[PDB]
Amino acid sequence: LPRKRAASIRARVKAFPKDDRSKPVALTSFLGYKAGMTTIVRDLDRPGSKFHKREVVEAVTVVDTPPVVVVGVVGYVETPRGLRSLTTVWAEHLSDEVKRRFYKNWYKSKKKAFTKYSAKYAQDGAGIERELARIKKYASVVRVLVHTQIRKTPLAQKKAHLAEIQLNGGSISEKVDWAREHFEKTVAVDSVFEQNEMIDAIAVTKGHRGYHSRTSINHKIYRVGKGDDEANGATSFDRTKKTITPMGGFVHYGEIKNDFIMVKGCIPGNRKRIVTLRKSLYTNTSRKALEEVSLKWIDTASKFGKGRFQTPAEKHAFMGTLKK
Amino acid sequence: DVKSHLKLLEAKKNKMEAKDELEQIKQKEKEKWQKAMLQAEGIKIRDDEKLLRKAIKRKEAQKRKSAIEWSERKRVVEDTISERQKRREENLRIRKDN
Amino acid sequence: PKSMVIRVGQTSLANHSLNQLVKDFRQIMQPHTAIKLKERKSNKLKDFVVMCGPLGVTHLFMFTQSEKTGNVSLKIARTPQGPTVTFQVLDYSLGRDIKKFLKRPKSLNNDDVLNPPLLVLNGFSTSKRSGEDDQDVNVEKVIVSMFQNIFPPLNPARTSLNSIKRVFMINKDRETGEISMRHYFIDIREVEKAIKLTELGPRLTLKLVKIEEGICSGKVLHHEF
RNA sequence: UGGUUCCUGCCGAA
RNA sequence: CGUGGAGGUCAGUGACGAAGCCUAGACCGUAAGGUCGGGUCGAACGGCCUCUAGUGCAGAUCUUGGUGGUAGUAGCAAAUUGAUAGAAUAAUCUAGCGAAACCA
RNA sequence: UGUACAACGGGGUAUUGUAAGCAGUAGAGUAGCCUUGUUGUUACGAUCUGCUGAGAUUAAGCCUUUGUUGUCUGAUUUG
Repeated sequence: LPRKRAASIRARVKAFPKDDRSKPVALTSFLGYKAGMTTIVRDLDRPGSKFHKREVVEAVTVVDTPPVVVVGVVGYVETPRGLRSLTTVWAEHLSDEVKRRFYKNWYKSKKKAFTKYSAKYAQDGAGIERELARIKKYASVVRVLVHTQIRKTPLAQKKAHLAEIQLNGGSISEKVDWAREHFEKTVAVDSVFEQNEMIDAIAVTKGHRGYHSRTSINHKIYRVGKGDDEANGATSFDRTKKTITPMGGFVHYGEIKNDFIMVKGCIPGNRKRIVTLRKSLYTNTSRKALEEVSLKWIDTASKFGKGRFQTPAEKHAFMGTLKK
Repeated sequence: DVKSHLKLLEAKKNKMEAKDELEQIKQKEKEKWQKAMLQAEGIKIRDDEKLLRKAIKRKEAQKRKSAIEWSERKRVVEDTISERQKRREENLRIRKDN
Repeated sequence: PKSMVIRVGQTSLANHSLNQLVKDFRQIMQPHTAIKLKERKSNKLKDFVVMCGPLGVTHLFMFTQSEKTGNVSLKIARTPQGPTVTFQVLDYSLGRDIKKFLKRPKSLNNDDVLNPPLLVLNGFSTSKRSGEDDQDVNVEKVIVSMFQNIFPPLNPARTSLNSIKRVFMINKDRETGEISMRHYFIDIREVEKAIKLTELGPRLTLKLVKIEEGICSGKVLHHEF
């Protein structure tokens, strides 16, 4: 392949997994921001391997997961020339993150982005509800418009990212009504992704050669960590009350007070990068897919140097008191 | 021109060698203070024995390069004119054979 | 009329205190001499600035401390061939210490004071003889030319008097043998005048040492000890 | 060896 | 058919414009060509019957002159009190000057 | 003109390995002083001990900031 640079730093999802209309209406991908890498102790459950029922130490990558919010939908009708959106539907109240995304000079603009669109709910909704019933009627496939809570993130960019997600639940009408309830509300990955899920990662890699869109597939999610948990770094074996945040935090990133996904292996791109987490394009059954992993211990030490503790309470407990 | 700077350099050195040694020391003091003032002021003072000669040597070497190149280009022009005359002679000899 | 600031030597680049002086001199000078994004200087390069610098800069500044004695030195240079002037420091002051000694609302931070500073010579020279040594008078006149020619030349009726913000003064008493460079940010009292001053950055005092060639240690032109 | 200066009509080979 | 000159003739034309030039102006000739309009122009020139010839060109790598591209190119003594300047430290750019080879 | 930005400051994390300076009976010994010692003690004494994981660095591409301080603007283009 000719190595030309990426178009956008938010990499495109060129293909989505297959629509099952017998499952409830649910998302198919997510956009998070990778914090960094650490090392996880767990037990291997692999008969046929000599390392069966044996402690393995594994490199993982953790992506910060702010809860994503839906602000619009887009229905595509089939043409003999390809997919084409007949329209897009927006919600009324959109944040300055998203109105910032449309603008290049937000700091001096009069911020006039979706003003007259807000007059479209000043009415009963007749044009808007006509459009919703149109996307019920036409537009065989449905994509939803989502953006992240980037202010809840140590990113210096206050401008959140918008993306489309193909909605592979059932019933296009129930899909657009589902999105209609889910306008301006939130969706966490706990209703979308789960433990042991084989996911694919779509991300622009590290420029220096580089800065190319890459899709690395078949990565087992190891932890769907909740933001309210203070035992994010804990296990049933590791009974410390500690977070997933490293000692000193993630290097050049900040922290994760939000939800997070800890996934096996490595991933294209660097830290501070927008990464799409897509579920698998097929039902992998490789027994590397079916594995219900069970963690044991989480490294949360410093990568800012050769770390030697996990909690600072452990640090004071070993070092005792100081002169300071 | 560097020729003129070398002329002024030799004129300054002859004026210094003409005068008395105490006047020489005092004029060297005057020239070092005024020269430091003009240099730190911003006037690039360019008067050296070796450097002005080496600038002349570089200019002479460049002109020698130019002479070699132009002489060679004239030789190649004469070569091409001779070869085209040879071509036309051969065409005339073929047409004399026909 | 651009300018440089570098600390020369292992002892200089070893000192974190002298880095503060480097930062503050970078904050004092004009936008044309704003060397900024040259904070990270290298261990490898040692008098390597003279090869790439005079493509686009003049008037280099050197910091050096002797390995034997606990004294650190300023040198003032030209990137074309000229003189250098060697100075010992006196009473090095941290600008953050001037913060904590006296709190003043400073405009070093904002980009509104992205403007060149001005020239005040507090009796640095005497055109009169005043003594038996006229070479000292020549020293005074040459260094006057230095400070008026490091900064951009100001034929004053051409100059726009809107930008005043940075001002700079060199205090020379003849009996002390001491030159002191203290600069202030200006404030305007609009009375048709009256002008306030506030301290901004490093306050110093120097001592004349020697005059060499603009290439450092090239030709020692004047001794003063 | 190469070149060898206006038109039209008529006759016109090897 | 056209050109220079010569004899005769048209008591030919001509400063109220000859000759020459131009003419996205008209006309007559099969053509060689000729006639007129208009514009420019300033001093000579034509038709007819004859005579006479240094009398008709696209070429001859023809002669001479003029002008192209090459090309702002090569390149900077290529021709031009002493020498292309300016900047890069007194070790690439701008500025200035500026070819030839060759060319159904 | 704002959880706004920035210079400081603070806290966190990591690096190096006990800073300067104070005290000593610790110090192989040499003189010195008598109260010639059953550690009698006073001077020099590389070093050692306590103050002391002390002191120094810490983002220049680490993290955070209810603390301080200042800031917010011109040139061009389009129906």
